[PDB]
Amino acid sequence: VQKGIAITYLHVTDQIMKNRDVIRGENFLGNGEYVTFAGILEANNKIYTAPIPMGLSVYGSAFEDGKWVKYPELVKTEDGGSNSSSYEKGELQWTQYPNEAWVAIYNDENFNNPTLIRTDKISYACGRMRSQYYQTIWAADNGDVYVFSPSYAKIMDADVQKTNLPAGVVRIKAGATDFDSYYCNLEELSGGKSFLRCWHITGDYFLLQMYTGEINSRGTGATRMAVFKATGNGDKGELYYVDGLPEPDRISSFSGTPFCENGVAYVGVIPITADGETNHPAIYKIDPVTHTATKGLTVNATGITAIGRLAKDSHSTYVVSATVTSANSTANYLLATSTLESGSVTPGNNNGFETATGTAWIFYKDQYLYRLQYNQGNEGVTTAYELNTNGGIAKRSNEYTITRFTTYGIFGENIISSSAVDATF
Amino acid sequence: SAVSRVNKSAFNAVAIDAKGLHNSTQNLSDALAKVPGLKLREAGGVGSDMILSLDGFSGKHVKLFIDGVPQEGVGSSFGLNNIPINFADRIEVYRGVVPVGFGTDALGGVINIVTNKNRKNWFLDASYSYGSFNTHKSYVNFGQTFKNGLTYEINAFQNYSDNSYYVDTPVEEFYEGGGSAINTDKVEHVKRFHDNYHNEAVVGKVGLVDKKWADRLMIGLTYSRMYKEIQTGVVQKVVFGEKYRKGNSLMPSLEYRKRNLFVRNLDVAFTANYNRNFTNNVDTATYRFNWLGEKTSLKGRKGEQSYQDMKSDNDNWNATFTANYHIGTAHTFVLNHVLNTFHRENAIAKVTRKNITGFSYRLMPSEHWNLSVFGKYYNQYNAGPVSASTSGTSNYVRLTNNVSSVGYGAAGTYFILSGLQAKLSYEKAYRLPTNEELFGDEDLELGKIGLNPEKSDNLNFNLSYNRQLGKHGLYVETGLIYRNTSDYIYRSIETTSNRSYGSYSNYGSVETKGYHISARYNYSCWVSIGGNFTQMDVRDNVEKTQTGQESLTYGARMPNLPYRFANSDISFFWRNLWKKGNTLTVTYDNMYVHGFPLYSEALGAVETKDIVPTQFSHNLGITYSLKNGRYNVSFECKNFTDEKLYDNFSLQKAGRAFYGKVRVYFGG
Repeated sequence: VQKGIAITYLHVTDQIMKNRDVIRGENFLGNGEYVTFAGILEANNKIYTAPIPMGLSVYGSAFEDGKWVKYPELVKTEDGGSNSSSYEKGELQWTQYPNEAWVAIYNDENFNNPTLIRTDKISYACGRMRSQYYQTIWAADNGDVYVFSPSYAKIMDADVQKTNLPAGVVRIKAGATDFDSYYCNLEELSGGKSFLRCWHITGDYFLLQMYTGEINSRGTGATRMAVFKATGNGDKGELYYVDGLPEPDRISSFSGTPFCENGVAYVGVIPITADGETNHPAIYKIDPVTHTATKGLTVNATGITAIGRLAKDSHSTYVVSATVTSANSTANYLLATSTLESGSVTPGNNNGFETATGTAWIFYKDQYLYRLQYNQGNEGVTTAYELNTNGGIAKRSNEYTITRFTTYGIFGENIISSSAVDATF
Repeated sequence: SAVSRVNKSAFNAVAIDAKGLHNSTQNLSDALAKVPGLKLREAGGVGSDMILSLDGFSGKHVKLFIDGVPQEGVGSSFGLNNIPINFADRIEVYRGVVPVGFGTDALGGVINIVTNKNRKNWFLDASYSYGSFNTHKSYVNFGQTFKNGLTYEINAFQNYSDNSYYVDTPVEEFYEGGGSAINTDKVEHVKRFHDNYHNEAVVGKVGLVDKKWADRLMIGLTYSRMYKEIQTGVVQKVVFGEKYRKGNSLMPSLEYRKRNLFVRNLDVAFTANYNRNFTNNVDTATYRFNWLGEKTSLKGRKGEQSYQDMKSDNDNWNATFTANYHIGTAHTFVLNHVLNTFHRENAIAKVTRKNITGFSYRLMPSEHWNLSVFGKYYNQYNAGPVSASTSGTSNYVRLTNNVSSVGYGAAGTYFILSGLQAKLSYEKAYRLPTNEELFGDEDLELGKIGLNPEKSDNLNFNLSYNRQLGKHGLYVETGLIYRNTSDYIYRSIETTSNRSYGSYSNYGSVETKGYHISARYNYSCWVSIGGNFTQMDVRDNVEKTQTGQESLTYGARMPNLPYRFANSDISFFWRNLWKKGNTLTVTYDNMYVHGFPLYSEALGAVETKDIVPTQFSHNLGITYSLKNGRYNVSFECKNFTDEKLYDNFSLQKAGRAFYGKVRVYFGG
């Protein structure tokens, strides 16, 4: 038994799902540890990915008489642990090289002969929340790739496994195969705070979801937003907290993926409502130049899962995927609107397109909306939606059965989903 | 007699005599399906996942007993859906209000299976049945008692089926280019190929009866085993070809029972049981299957859903004490206590220990009316490991929890006329929190929050009329139910607020109002007609959301829950047909279920909503008996109009099916 990387393609135009032969993840970075891919970033007709080390497995720890084991006291001796993060006997759980970051560059969606580049300025580049990995490598409008790192390995129980690198940013220039001299220490601009998630807005502007307290595994305290300009202070980066949002104590959660359009961002905000008030979840437009937020469309639901556009043959409409949870049961509703800046929308009074909840939601341009879901759950299939000829939301005919994924993205005409699995070679 | 005493009690109880069903191919759940307000929902096939609902309460809110022994700690190899009806002498269902003598926390109600404890000096019973989809079911029960007081009894049974019935579903096509896809516009009629199931069970009891120091002292041992093949997932479109599950259970028990222990009219019963269960879930295939039985390689991936070779072994044990006393017929006293200990762990063990005490008193000054008052005390202790670290996975400590509550109730009945009876009952019931809900997060600070037990107010009213008019016999009953439930323990919504919350919380309230009608007409001994109708509304009763906003589903019907259903039957009897003592029975049956939506009825465009359709199915059976039940042959046809049936949203059940049974009984 060995660890490998599983990659699945959904071809958008022809409605076909394909599985790639499992890639060997054992000793992917040259130190015996298996990795998980975070982010599938299309840029410069190439694929950029962050291989995040997962420590040694059972096979890795016993390879050639413990060749790869640097800290023998960290190897599990007993089989136990919570089912979410249960471990087997004889494997080393987390990475033992937390003071570096790796980037893999591929030339196409066939994932052959990676170009691996290493940096020692930042820890591994991915957001982490329990079992969820968040992409933190993004691309500016000129092709440059920015690699952000929140230094989550700072909350490791073992001191050897803690990182000493503050949360930061490095850059790969367009058409280059190595890191340049650019670095930014984000914990010096944010008053010693880290971030949970980051997205691109426009140009070299990025939106960061900042912790109000200490970085943790449950995401407690990530109730503020900031705008980071990479080339702000004479190519040194500048960070400004967003104004106009509700106070951090009055925020329950943000939407997973904002919608970027016309040089601004659209973010779903869920507030905590004071006894006597009527604050409902809404869509906030964030302007990065003035780093300000403005309340827009009101959503009358318990959650927001996707914001985007869908168009078909002279029809076009904004789509908001709202979530309603009640009776310990949860449903999702696609709601069509003509603006994200005024008005209100609700699934009440029998409105909206009803579906089951999906693991991920991803818009393919303004052509399709894909609901990604693996074998398990209420409806363990991957579905897709579009606009019919007369302006209504309809479901695509074909459906798919996919394996569990931890990252996803779009390259060319393919939606790519990747995870780390057990495999035999 | 016993069925009559249960039916005429002041409680809202229904007693069914199972001895009239021993010639059929039914299980315990099939017999229970005829109780008013009781609904069965099966995934489809023999040994499939079964959910029993009573007045809208399902799962943990309805408690099962066999001769007063709790069954919540028994594995799936010995369960309601896989025990033949021949196992039971009768079945009692208590709805809402539960009399003292069971000692359990149940918001919904209690089902009690009573076996035959008045056997002859020697007896033998054997039956075999063959069916449509390669179904084989056999049952044996034999025993004897001797003149020195020694007695023994042996039960054994097995159920086997392939469940190879046809369903309609879109199939995943594997393309020549290497891809695959499931086109929803194309629906195929395909047979089931990986649905085989079979379970076996043996029960053995030996002891002494009719002694000066014990009316009954018995030692028993039960062994059960089960093998299952997983055919689909939650929806039918997901299909599997290699995943399977295995299990087995071992159950020793001791029983003691005596009357007039130290003073006259003082009866005592003590009971002890131990249950050890083993489970094994295997999912290790390297291929992807479609509904046609074809295979495609997963290209190095193991596990068609998720790689798994999991084995688990759990244990638990319970003890029960009951004392009865009475001063004449006007004053009756019952005292009960139940202890139940569970060890989830397959240095800190996840331990749950539950203690329930009950006391009841009945006053019956005349034959016109009687009244009962009772009180119960609930106490649960939970213990688990919790961590206090940055990631909470290094340092562990013990965290304990104690929950106590007091329940109470009353039940009265009045006989307005000779055959007219009116019942009124009330109880305040609880459901105590579990170890997984309390210590699921395994965090020290989140553990101290704790959870309150779920609570319910249950009110019952009944009016029944029974009369015999020459050869005509008539029985009519109507009933009203009110349930008010609060402090439901629900999953918490995922948030990133500055405040940390546990994975569960006391949030949820449901208001249920309902009525039922039951009728039974008999003429002489050759025609019997009967039916039940149930109509209830179950409303979400929470005004605000978890974040403080007005709830969209407040006041709406609770989704994924049937709320109107009916059943009816007619039986014809020809006694002394070909010789004296030989009888012929022809029985017709039908079931009606009203359609319901999968999600909340008030949300989403109606044409885009997942709905379970309205269903109406029919059953037929014929039996012939020789020498007063000594030899019996039976033929049954189920779903003889071949309707598409779905207890769950998209899980189709079997169509027209044919079964044949042969049975013999000897005794003396």
